[PDB]
Amino acid sequence: FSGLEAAIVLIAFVVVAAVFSYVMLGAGFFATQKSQEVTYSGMKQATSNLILDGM
Amino acid sequence: QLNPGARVKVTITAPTGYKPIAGQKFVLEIKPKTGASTIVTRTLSDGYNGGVII
Repeated sequence: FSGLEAAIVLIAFVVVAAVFSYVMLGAGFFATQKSQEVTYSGMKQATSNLILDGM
Repeated sequence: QLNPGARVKVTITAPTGYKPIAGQKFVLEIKPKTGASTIVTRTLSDGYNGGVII
């Protein structure tokens, strides 16, 4: 049994990690960038209120 | 401008058609930007050669 083949796999473990890492970050930024949008809209929802002024 | 706790003499001239005559009520809504808007309704007593509006 040789670690030469272990290397072959170790790539695969690392690569799928990096890809998941890659996407999760992308998934994550979008998560964040979405989380920001709802917040901006959220404040804009309340503060965009319009009012009847006087009689 | 008015510093808070100060006053000014405002002088209104009513437009050609809207000049009220004795016995006719008028309303004046005062609308400061960003603030509660007043209204002052008066009716000239039928009388009133002029002067103070009681």
